[PDB]
Amino acid sequence: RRAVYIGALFPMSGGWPGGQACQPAVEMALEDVNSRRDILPDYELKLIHHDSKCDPGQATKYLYELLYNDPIKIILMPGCSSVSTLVAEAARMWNLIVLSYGSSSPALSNRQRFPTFFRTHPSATLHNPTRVKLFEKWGWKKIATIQQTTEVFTSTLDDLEERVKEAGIEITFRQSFFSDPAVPVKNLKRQDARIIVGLFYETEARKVFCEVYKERLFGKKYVWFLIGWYADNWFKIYDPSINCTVDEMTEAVEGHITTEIVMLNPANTRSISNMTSQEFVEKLTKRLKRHPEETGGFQEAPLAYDAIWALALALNKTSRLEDFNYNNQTITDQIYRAMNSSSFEGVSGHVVFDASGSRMAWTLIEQLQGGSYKKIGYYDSTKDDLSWSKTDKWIGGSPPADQTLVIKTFRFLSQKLFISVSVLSSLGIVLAVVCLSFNIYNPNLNNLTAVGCSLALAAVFPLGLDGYHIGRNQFPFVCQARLWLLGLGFSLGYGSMFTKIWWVHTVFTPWKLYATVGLLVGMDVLTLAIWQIVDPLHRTIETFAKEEPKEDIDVSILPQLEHCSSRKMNTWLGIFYGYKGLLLLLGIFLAYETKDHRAVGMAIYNVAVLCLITAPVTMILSSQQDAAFAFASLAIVFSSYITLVVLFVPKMRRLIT
Amino acid sequence: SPPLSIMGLMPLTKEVAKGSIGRGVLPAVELAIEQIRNESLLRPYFLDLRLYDTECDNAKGLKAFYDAIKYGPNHLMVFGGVCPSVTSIIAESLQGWNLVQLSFAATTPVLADKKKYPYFFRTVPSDNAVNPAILKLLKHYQWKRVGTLTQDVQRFSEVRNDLTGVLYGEDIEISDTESFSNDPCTSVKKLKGNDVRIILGQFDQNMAAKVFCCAYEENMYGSKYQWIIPGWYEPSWWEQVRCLRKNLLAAMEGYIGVDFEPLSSKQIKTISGKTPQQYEREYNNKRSGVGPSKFHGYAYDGIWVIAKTLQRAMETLHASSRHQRIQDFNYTDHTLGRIILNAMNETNFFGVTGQVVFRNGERMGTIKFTQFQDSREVKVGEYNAVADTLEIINDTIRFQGSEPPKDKTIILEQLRKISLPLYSILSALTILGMIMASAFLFFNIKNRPYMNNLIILGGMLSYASIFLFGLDGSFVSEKTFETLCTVRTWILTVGYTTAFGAMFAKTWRVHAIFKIIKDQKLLVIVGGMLLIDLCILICWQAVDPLRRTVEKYSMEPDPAGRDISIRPLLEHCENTHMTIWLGIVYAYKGLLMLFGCFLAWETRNSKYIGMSVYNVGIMCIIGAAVSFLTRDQPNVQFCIVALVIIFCSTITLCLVFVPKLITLRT
Ligand SMILES: *[C@@H]1O[C@H](CO)[C@@H](O[C@@H]2O[C@H](CO)[C@@H](O)[C@H](O)[C@H]2NC(C)=O)[C@H](O)[C@H]1NC(C)=O
Ligand SMILES: *[C@@H]1O[C@H](CO)[C@@H](O[C@@H]2O[C@H](CO)[C@@H](O)[C@H](O)[C@H]2NC(C)=O)[C@H](O)[C@H]1NC(C)=O
Ligand SMILES: *[C@@H]1O[C@H](CO)[C@@H](O[C@@H]2O[C@H](CO)[C@@H](O)[C@H](O)[C@H]2NC(C)=O)[C@H](O)[C@H]1NC(C)=O
Ligand SMILES: *[C@@H]1O[C@H](CO)[C@@H](O[C@@H]2O[C@H](CO)[C@@H](O)[C@H](O)[C@H]2NC(C)=O)[C@H](O)[C@H]1NC(C)=O
Ligand SMILES: *[C@@H]1O[C@H](CO)[C@@H](O[C@@H]2O[C@H](CO)[C@@H](O)[C@H](O)[C@H]2NC(C)=O)[C@H](O)[C@H]1NC(C)=O
Ligand SMILES: *[C@@H]1O[C@H](CO)[C@@H](O)[C@H](O)[C@H]1NC(C)=O
Repeated sequence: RRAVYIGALFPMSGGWPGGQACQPAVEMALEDVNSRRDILPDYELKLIHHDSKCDPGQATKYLYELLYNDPIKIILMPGCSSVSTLVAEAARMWNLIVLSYGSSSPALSNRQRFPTFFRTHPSATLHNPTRVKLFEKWGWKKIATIQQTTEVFTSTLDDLEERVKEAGIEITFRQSFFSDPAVPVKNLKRQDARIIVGLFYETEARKVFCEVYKERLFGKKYVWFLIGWYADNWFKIYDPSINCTVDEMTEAVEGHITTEIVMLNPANTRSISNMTSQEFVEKLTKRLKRHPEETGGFQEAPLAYDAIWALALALNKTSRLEDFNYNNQTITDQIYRAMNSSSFEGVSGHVVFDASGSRMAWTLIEQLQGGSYKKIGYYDSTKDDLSWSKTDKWIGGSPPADQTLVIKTFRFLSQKLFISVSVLSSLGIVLAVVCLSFNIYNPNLNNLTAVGCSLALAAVFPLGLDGYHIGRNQFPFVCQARLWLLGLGFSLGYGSMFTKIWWVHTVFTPWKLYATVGLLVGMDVLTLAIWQIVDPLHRTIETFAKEEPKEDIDVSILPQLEHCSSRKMNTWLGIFYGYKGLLLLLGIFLAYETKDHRAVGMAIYNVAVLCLITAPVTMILSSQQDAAFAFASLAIVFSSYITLVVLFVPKMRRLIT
Repeated sequence: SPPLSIMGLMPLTKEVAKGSIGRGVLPAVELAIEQIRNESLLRPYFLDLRLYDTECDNAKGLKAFYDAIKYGPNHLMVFGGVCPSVTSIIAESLQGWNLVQLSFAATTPVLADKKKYPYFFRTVPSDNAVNPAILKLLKHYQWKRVGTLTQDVQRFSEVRNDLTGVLYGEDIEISDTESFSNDPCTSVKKLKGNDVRIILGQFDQNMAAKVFCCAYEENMYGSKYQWIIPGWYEPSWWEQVRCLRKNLLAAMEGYIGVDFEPLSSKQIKTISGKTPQQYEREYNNKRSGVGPSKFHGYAYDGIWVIAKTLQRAMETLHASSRHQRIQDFNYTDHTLGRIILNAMNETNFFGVTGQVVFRNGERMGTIKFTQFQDSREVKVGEYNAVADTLEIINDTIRFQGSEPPKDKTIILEQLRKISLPLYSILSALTILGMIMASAFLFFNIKNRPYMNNLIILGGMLSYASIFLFGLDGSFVSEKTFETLCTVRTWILTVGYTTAFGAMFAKTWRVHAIFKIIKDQKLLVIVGGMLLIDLCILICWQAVDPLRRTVEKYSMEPDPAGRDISIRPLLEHCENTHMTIWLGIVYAYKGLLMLFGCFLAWETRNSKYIGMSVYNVGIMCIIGAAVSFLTRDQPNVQFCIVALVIIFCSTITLCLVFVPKLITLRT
């Protein structure tokens, strides 16, 4: 026959020991293809291989060892990523073609720098549409990222940024480190982010999880996104470089979401080898003496399998191939043209690779749920199908989010204190109307004072509460109406009270005086109209309290209140209070001056001190819960009650006394 | 004689400008090797050098390396490498045979690690060797605030990362850390928004003309800013590449250049025996065709370094046995490479660049400060990190200012002064009311009964209070007089209450009659409110200390363009919690004055005393109103209160006596 030799490479250890599994796989594959005489009627396949541990110093030594020796090899098989880039960079000087099987660099899609390079493994960018859909499911916006400083991670982070920027989700905290996890996990604790995505290998995943247990940054509001092709025992192997114990790490890594992609047919079909995926997996578990949960590279071995089968059919398509030398190019271009149109059906489904790559359809997503991994669902990017199963447990059921806020409206005391206020106003109204009807049914200025105090006891009720009736947001209209009515009522009552003592002081030292005091009362409605013309009303909002008083929920409570105001109302109300205080002190001086008159003076002495003691306590107060409205209503209803029960004591008691 | 072979890996072609560099550095090393043939430092052996063209393509360089390995003899060292990728790859791969590569132009700090590169050494000073130099220059001229600007290339971001690594421990602030990629103009916008004084630029050549033209557009120059830029571009680079050179040249002066110095200024004998002047003269008369290189110094020193290194490691105890071990090296041995590493690493001697040392794969070099003086650069200062001394060339630096600018926004503060020509006429009006008071007191004793004497006492105390009101405020020659403002305010209040008690008790007794024991009761009723105001005085003493407070009014203007800002301050005697106290005091005064103010409306039919008490109660309330509506300007309030005080305090006496002596002197 003819022994055709093929160089190979298997990283037995280091950051990714897949060659431990791929080497019996390719041995099985070489024995199965050494069967049909229809594909190779003349040749025989031979295998030359070594180890490199993803170390370029050994990789350069072994490349020299295979290149500058005997016999002549044709196709090479590089293991790691940086070494794969190095060999695909330098394969051109021998006119060779290189085939990788584990690299994920999207910059490796260039044909200018890499004309003679292919890779069966799909790139890393098919975690991003699934990532943005799982972010779109819950609407989270503040995500932090941390990476080891590598090109194969920065080209992913750049693809994720330029994919998430169209979705309107910002990436706030973007950190990086090389081998020191202490200062960046200090920065993450100091920046207290909620959802954290990480991109680093395993030995530092253990170190960063020791650091995040030590900083106490795991817990309730923390979601950890990692890749998921690690083994299931990874937080269990003894590493003496760190003093952390096994179960505080196990409790720390509990409840995090892991993503991956499929590698083979989920169904059962038949290849040209007349076997299926499941029987193939059974044969791998038969011959491999270790466990698949503890070995490396167990999921990716069928891509090596159909990679050999693809090159074998390509060599049958080429069908005098025994005089190859590195100087010429005709054999290389002929084999390259025959391999370019490679398109068929293998164990992993349709096997096409002379395109832009990424021909997989479905991906996969799991969550550690109590000491073991468990499936969430499936996905396809083109059909956008997100197959679910509803098994995601959470912290009590809900997914923790970034941060919210509650606007809380400052509550009144629409309770028995308000109902007592309303019943005292109603009692004043009823008592006033009963005494006025008794006076009419047996002092016309006294009748007008009774009407004014009845209007005060009718304007006592509509001071309102914190939004409790049919129909609201007309609070300025109803408060300005109540204020105008109370103003006119107090103006009328105090004017008809004061004009009697003015005329008794005049007589001490028919409708003239009464009509002029009625126009003196109606001056105040001109003041009310001038207050109504330029700035009648406003419903303002005060934010008197501090945000987040709540104890357990991360929704900041902002208490906001409201009081009726105007554009510039403070000097206006001060001027009106000064005018009414001027009239009230004039009355209180005239009552001592011209000393009906004794009772009228004592009533003036009570009502003046009441109004003067409660003008400031409703002017300078703002806590209306038990102080402002309580003091004002107590003042006004005690005033009207006591003034009526003194001014009509001597009438009806002495009519029948 | 058996040759000891060594291999150099240099670009020798004409298809690349670094071939000129290699052709320029070849005469120095052939002169050095001919000097080694002249001295003959090695009796049994002789040295051989094999040159190899690389062009610093990775595949061609590794292929020529592989060809040399497969076909050449038992080489001993390897030499060279200029292009950074093929140096990085060879320095990573070198340990497979345990050999040593010596370069002289790798000027990237990523070869600083020895766990990555244990067999690599270089003599060129890296880019991190300017960071002690700039700290020493800043402490030489006391700069504080700086803004950085780094171009997003791996080298500039690496030196930006090392700024923080070198900066730790001193009184330094880094305010504006802008790091653009291709729009420096919005970065100068942000820098002018943070208005930082000194630029520490990090960018390439083509960005610089655009940055200075649209920094002219922002006017980021003048006698206010400095620019520290790495100046290793070619000379007059700006002659070729939206902005004219006329609108570039009047803003491209004063830009500080930070380079590495090639040679020294010592005429001392080296281990070669010559001076740098004789070496440069012999070099330039050795060669004539090539454009002059600037690396041949390092090529010449490093050849003697490795020659002294191999003779000091050649001295072994094994006379025979090592001589066979060198002559039979099948590339596998590492102990010989370990002794060669030890003997090379401890190299310390004096050459053309100076006393060369080695701190972890680095030689401590010479840093050349320079300044673009008058359309060209001039050498202005040196710095040597082995001795940490920063030399400067006096009588050469210039400044568009006169002092190297101050960096922070520096402020100054002063009290608010009052108009002295306003105060002086009030100090002249001080005496006349007091003398008229003390003269009408003698008119009252000529009448000689206590009432107008109490009026005169209140008037004298008011005329003393209005004098010592503003005399303590602006003139701060008596500094601890803000404790005594309360000690004079009690005097003023006693005079006030005395005058208003003499106004009030008389009119109250006129109302009560409208007996001499009744006048005694009136006098003790005045004494009662006198002692009430004394209790209010001790309550004011107890309620607050009324100590010296200062209101710092901050607007920071500049009257004459200097950046030394101005902020005024006002003395305030209150303690800001006596607002209830002063409110109740003003209500006390208002309640004591409204009695007479109301009663003057009644008893009009003590004939002009009510018109007096009204025409002073209006002026007193307008004084309180203008008092509370001021202290925005402490001059107009003080002069208006002096005006109303010299109005009232003599208008009481004038309207109480202007018909009195006129009818008594008919
Ligand atoms: C890892 O653990 C070892 C042993 O527990 C630590 O070394 C110290 O060992 C002595 C042995 O007598 C103990 O008394 C000390 O308490 C140990 N120190 C500590 C901090 O536990 C070693 O320090 C640990 N590693 C780290 C990083 O702390
Ligand atoms: C796989 O191999 C089997 C036999 O080596 C192929 O043929 C089977 O042939 C028998 C003959 O009577 C039939 O009864 C079976 O139904 C056949 N198996 C089938 C159709 O699966 C078989 O065709 C080969 N290929 C596949 C895809 O199974
Ligand atoms: C693989 O090699 C076979 C050689 O036997 C190629 O051709 C066969 O040709 C005979 C004669 O016409 C047919 O009866 C067979 O069916 C062919 N084999 C196959 C597998 O179809 C065959 O063309 C080669 N296949 C490729 C893809 O190159
Ligand atoms: C190998 O595959 C086919 C077959 O030779 C060719 O594909 C061409 O690819 C370019 C790149 O977009 C297209 O513009 C052409 O239309 C394709 N031609 C076809 C499909 O006939 C090409 O020779 C090779 N390269 C690629 C990238 O397919
Ligand atoms: C190069 O210089 C010396 C040469 O031995 C080494 O640093 C010395 O290391 C020894 C052993 O650790 C110490 O005893 C010496 O004190 C060190 N210094 C000196 C000046 O000898 C080391 O191989 C290299 N050191 C550096 C800084 O590059
Ligand atoms: C050095 O500087 C000082 C201070 O300006 C000056 O007095 C002196 O003349 C300078 N020396 C020379 C040589 O110019």
